[PDB]
Amino acid sequence: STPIQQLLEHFLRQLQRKDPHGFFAFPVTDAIAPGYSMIIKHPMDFGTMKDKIVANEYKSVTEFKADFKLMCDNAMTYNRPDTVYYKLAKKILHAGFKMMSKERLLALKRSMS
Ligand SMILES: Cc1cc(=O)n(C)c2cc(N3CCCCC3=O)ccc12
Repeated sequence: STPIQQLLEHFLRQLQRKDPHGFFAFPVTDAIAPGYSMIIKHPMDFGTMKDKIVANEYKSVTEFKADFKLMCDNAMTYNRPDTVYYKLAKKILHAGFKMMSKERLLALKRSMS
């Protein structure tokens, strides 16, 4: 397991600790979410992000963050604002973007010299 993959698995673990109920752990199916696959044409979830890390498909933290943003944005698109899904997506988006902020990654870069 390479250096980049370790870093990504670390970010991924900290994000998933924000979702104790595993709402975002796996893909949303039309059977639990009517109309989901028509409303959300670019689905994403933490399981898929795990798989992509395992398959070494991420070239950068930017790419991992884009997937995480996608996941959150989907939940805020599909679900009404009074729902647990919308609220948790909104909270975790902002928290995960602080965690993986440009300035924090610069700090990390510094330390990796
Ligand atoms: C209805 C619905 C909307 C939504 O945005 N999300 C993220 C959902 C997620 C679930 N899932 C999918 C598998 C992980 C466990 C879970 O609660 C189940 C239902 C939903």
